[PDB]
Amino acid sequence: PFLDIQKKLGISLDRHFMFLSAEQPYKNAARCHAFEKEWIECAHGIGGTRAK
Amino acid sequence: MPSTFFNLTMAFSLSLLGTLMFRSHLMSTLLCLEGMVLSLFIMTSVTSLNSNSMSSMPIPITILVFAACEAAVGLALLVKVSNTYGTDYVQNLNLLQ
Amino acid sequence: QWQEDPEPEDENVYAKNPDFHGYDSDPVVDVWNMRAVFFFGFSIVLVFGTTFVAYVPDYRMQEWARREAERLVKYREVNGLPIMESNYFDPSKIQLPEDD
Amino acid sequence: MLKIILPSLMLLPLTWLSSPKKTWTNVTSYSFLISLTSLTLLWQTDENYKNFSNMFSSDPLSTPLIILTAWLLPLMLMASQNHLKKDNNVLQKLYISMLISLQILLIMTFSATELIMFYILFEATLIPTLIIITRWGNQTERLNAGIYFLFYTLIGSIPLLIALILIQNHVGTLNLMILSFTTHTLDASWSNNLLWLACMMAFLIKMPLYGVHLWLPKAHVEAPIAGSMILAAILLKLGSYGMIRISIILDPLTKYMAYPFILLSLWGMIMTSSICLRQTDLKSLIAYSSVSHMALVIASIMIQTPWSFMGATMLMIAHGLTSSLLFCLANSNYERIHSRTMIMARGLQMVFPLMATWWLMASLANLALPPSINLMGELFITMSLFSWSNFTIILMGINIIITGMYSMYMIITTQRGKLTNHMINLQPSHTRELTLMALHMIPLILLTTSPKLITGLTM
Amino acid sequence: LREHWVHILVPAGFVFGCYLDRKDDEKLTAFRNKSMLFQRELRPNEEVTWK
Amino acid sequence: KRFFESYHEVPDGTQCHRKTYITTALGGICGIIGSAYSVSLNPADSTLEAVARVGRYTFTAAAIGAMFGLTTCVSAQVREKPDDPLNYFIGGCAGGLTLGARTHSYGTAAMGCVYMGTAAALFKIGKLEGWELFPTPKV
Amino acid sequence: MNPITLAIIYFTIFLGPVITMSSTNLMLMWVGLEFSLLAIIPMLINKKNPRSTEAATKYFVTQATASMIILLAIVLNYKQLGTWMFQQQTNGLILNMTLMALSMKLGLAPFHFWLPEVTQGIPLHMGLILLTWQKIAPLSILIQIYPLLNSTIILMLAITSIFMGAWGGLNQTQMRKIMAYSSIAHMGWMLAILPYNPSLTLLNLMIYIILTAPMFMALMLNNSMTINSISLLWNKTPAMLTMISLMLLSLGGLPPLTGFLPKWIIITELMKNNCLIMATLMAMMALLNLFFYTRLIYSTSLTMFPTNNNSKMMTHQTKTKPNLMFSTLAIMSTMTLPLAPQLI
Amino acid sequence: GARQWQPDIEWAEQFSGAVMYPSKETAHWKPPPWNDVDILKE
Amino acid sequence: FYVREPVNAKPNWLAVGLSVGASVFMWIYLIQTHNEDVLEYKRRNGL
Amino acid sequence: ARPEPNPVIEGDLKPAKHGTRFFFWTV
Amino acid sequence: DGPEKNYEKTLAILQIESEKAELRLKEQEVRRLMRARGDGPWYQFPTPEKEFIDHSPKATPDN
Amino acid sequence: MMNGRPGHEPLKFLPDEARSLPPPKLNDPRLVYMGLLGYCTGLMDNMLRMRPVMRAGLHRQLLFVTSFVFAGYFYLKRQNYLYAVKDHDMFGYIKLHPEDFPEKEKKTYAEILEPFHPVR
Ligand SMILES: CCCCCCCCCCCCCCCCCC(=O)OC[C@H](COP(=O)(O)OCCN)OC(=O)CCCCCCCCCCCCCCCCC
Repeated sequence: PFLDIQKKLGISLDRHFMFLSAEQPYKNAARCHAFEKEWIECAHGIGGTRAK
Repeated sequence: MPSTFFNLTMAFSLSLLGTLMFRSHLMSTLLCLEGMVLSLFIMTSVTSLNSNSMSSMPIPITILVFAACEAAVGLALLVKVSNTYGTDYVQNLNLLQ
Repeated sequence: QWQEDPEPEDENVYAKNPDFHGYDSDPVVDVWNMRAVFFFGFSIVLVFGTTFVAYVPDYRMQEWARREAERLVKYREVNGLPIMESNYFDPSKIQLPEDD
Repeated sequence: MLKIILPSLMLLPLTWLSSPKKTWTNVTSYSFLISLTSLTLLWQTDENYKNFSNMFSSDPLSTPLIILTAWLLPLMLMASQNHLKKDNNVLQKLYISMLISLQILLIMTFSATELIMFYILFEATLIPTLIIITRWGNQTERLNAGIYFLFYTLIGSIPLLIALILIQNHVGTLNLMILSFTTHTLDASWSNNLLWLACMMAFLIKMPLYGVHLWLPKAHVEAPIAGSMILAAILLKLGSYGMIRISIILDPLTKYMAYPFILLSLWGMIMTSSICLRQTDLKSLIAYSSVSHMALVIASIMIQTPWSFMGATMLMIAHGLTSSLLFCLANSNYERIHSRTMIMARGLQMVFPLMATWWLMASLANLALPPSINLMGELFITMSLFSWSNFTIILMGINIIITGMYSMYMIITTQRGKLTNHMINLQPSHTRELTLMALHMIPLILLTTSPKLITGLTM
Repeated sequence: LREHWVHILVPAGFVFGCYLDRKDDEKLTAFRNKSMLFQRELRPNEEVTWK
Repeated sequence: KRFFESYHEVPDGTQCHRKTYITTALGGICGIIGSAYSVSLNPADSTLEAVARVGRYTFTAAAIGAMFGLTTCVSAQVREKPDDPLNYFIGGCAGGLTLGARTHSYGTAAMGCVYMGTAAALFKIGKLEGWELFPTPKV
Repeated sequence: MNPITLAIIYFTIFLGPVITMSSTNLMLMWVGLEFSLLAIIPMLINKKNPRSTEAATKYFVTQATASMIILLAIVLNYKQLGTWMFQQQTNGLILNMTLMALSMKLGLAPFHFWLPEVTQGIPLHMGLILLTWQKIAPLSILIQIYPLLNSTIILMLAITSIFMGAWGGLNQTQMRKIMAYSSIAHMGWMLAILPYNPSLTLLNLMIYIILTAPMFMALMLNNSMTINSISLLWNKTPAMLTMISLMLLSLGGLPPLTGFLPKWIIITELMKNNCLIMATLMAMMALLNLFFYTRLIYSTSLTMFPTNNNSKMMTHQTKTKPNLMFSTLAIMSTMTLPLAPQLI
Repeated sequence: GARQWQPDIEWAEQFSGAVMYPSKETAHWKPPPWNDVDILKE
Repeated sequence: FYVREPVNAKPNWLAVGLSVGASVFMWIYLIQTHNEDVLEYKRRNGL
Repeated sequence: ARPEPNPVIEGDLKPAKHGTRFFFWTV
Repeated sequence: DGPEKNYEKTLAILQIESEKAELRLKEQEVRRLMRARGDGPWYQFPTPEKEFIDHSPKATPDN
Repeated sequence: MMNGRPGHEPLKFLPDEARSLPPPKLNDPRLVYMGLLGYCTGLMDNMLRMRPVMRAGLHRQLLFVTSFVFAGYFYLKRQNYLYAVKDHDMFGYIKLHPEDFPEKEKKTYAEILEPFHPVR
């Protein structure tokens, strides 16, 4: 984000749980785990202006 | 849910109109302020629950923990005011004009 | 009433220092503040400057053009060419909009 | 052109580091020589303008001024050695430095290739000037005068800032050289008709036009002599220099977008000239004389005929020198008299024989006596104005008759008539006062011998 | 250089100034002699037309 | 909203009725908003007093709206020149005058006329030159 | 303050903005905002004067409701996209809420009423923190979401702020409130260019911080909350009169000083993006800000106001010095303009 | 013999008062206590 | 002298040595960086 | 099928052309 | 030194200023294109980490 | 803007790629300015603290002139890189998307006919 002290430090205290397809406890996939994946592996390397 | 999610949202707006239209006592406001936190807590919990998104349940509570202290600060200011004026009316808070 | 100073009079610097030159109250600074101002002012700016400015050569080419005219007028007249032809950029070079 | 500038900057270290007693002579003596280095720019043995380097250039229009800007710093520092000799030794070194920065900034502004370099330096000159006027201003009203001088220039300035950033996007560089050799032809839209006004208005404000000139009478009235010299000699001409270099672009619109100003200026020339006729404050009369003789200039930088332009260049340099001379002698009367009133102090020639000769020559420069660059200038603007419309002679003809009347009235009611009975006795003239004058007129005599140097870009 | 260190301030500026103005030339030296009006061919034992 | 926009669609000077109606509404809308801020802050003494102020501001604003619309449309009609900042200026000129009257001040009418008219004229130019306000980032 | 408490609070007031900036999960951005709210309130009432309790109780209610509105935006997003963070798809109303809310915490435009009043009842010191280390947090959240916010609203809040700030300042004579008003104005420019070139927002902020931090440590060196009080600066400490003069004219946009660059490049970027309507009006009333800046200049420097006899007593005693930061932040601020290209 | 006019007490007076350009009612406003502490109590 | 002595009469000799010594560490790192830099630049590019 | 990644500008850095192209800062 | 030096110096000054001008304008066009196109390294706005998805055997069929 | 670029170093000051660029000459006018900017800070400090302006803190004066300058070389070193990235990025695009930035032919004035408005 504004100051990426997280990527730099390599820590991931805030990224592991931002989307519904993130690791859910006891591997209980949420609804849509299928889609969101398909909608974020698509928009990866393609910026937003072209993820839209 | 889509239907209900509306009621909760308007509850938050009715609580919004409340905190943005004071009347005498402040403790009323702070109380109203809390009505929003309940509505936010209920809505966050509801969608997390019907999205089966268990990774996010931490939030519904973090919201309450921060909101409680927030309110603690709010009430200490309130007690401070009815110690300096003793009537807690938003009415006398005008020295700064 | 509030406290403030009584109007300060302006001294007749010409009462002491009867040779006052107008630059400073104590006499030696005055003398050395005109001996250097008339000098650097008049003696080596109005004189050396005007000397140099007078000797700038053919300023903005107007000493060159009164000869180039003379050889052009010499050349154009003797060879019978018009002294100042009426189009400068040759008509052949121009590619006038053809239709209009 | 960093000798006319770097050695200048170094003046600041000298005003500060030098002894309190010797601070004045080190600064004045050195800038006299700084003017001598400035004279080197006059060596143009060819038409090509002299592009010293990317940011710094000097063409015929700037060169005649850079030398004047360098020349007046010595004089300004010599005219303010009296007042400002009652200060604490750190107020002086501030005033001396303020005067030094004005020509450093003004030398660069007149010698700047990028138009926005002009803007940044252009509007910076207000900081040094406002301090000179407000901090050392004698009258109660200088706080007001300072406000007028800052706002009229500032409100004009931000439109120019938007306009110049606008042309950079439209053309792609604000470099005066390129902008000239590139095709920037406005298209007579309603918008362009605004662009033109945006660019010219900021320049038209500090060049007092009839509509916005109230700032100059108020500013010079309470301004100290050095500030009044700077405003009349170099500061107002910043507006003219800007109009010459900015109208290279906006070429088509001024053909028809100028009428408003031209008429404002020529009628303005008459009324400003006339109110000089009955104004009790001498500094007031010289200031309106400055407005009228500068109203002629905005009416030649807009007709845009070769002769106008160099009529303008001739008059601007000439009137600059003459006005200061008038403002400088006005101060000498003010310091002994202690009042700006013209009616008091009558008969001075009887008691100050020479200053009166300087007064007479300054007035003859003020009105158009013929073997003077001042007349050549007006004669030329007059000619072109006549070409624009033969009727113009009527209005530029009422101004000449009025200009003769107020110029001589300043001599007749200040330097002739019976002596004032017993004002505080008027101490004799210092040699500084007289030189400060001689330094103004000896150059006016020398320039009149060879007018070619101050003729402008056009010729 | 004593008590005269305030007289050699301005003069020194000049020298530094001249040092830069002759250095600016060194930078803007393309078209050294490649200009059309003045493109003479190098005279024998002369390094460059204008320095 | 398709409404207000209509003002622009039909050529100026034509269908003044619509123009005046639209202009009157905008002024009135501004009146309400303006009165609202004027009542929320600097409150009144009695509800009625404030209802009055709302009315006063609303009408005054509606008036400036009308005369602007009417004058500009008619000026164009009578003058027959549809595209001319001057039409609008006359209109803005008038609008200011109404404001001046409602405020019972000749002086206000002065500043009002000049400032208001100039602004309106600029609107015309803006539309004529396709000036863009609040533009999307296109860098 | 038991020095331990001082540490906990100060850490929170500092962990508050830092969590906001570092995190991407909006939630964690919200609690960063929440901490800042909790940490600032204790310091605000340190004197515990009757004015102070009023200040904090206002600051807190204004801050709290805005915090709740920001949370609602995050809660709504969570249902329009499972993500806990704004995305291209975000409903426009969702983002506008965040703008209004965040424009309340930052106090821009029609929500500019709380700031002038809290700046008036808090000490000069806590005034600085309330003005400059509490603007970093919300702005971070906006700068991150810039691609998605509305160009129209921002501009309206931008222009409004500029006007409100300027107009408000003209009348004010209390310094704390003159600064509060200036901050509203500068904050306006900052939010004007956010939709177009966020990187310039971060310049128009730093420069504001490098300008305001010296200006306030100047106001408190003599702890003068009145212009009349700052006007006798010439007797209490004469040297700061020179730089106080330039810093205030620098705060306004006058060209030689560093303060021009933020306005100049913001105008260049807006014209590059074609807002030559908006940019022009902003620059014009920006000129109103300098009028009240120069009116203060007049009182403090260009003219010497009369002083009381006891001022001679305060001169005698050695004046506790101004920290070094004043100098380093006065010069880097009054004159860096010659180095603009590298700043941007 | 000259005293650039330094401001007198009266020029200074205007800058006092809680608002520079006082309004008819805002004129009643009184400068806030220098100590930042008020007298009210009961 | 002074009834109330200055706190600064005899120099804080630490403040000299961390002020002087710090600056001489700055240069020796700065000048080092430049020549080192120049080299990296030369080898990384043609010369 | 997924969309392609934005292309990659390639090469090595060379001192910027003509320097910071700011306002008359010949840099 | 001569007429040669200023003529050749002025042409060098113009080439630098002409080339700077062409580039400044091209920047504005490139920057217009990448913002809307989003097909260039500038204006590449972020979308969530693919690295944080979980394509691991879930606890239910059909993920 | 330039953030989001491929390879972006998430928190680094000046990526090693900036090694390829020439180092800033220590006497670069700018670094020399920073020096003077610094000396002045020092002098100013002395003044605000009421010390002999130039003859005091001759150790500090050095810290200042040498802190500012140190900062410069390493800042300019970066800002220089940032600008250099901008070209790499800009020039590349002009090519990768050539059609959008097409070379244009400018007709010799002989051909073009700009209208002539007479001044008269
Ligand atoms: C781009 C140009 C921008 C403008 C430059 C010129 C204006 C500089 C800013 C001036 C602003 C303040 C104006 C009013 C100042 C009043 C000062 C005063 O009242 O005197 C007291 C003051 C402190 O006194 P003290 O030094 O303690 O000892 C004397 C005790 N009576 O005495 C002092 O403060 C002494 C130190 C004053 C500061 C010295 C500054 C000298 C002038 C700097 C010019 C810089 C020019 C740069 C040109 C760049 C060109 C590219």
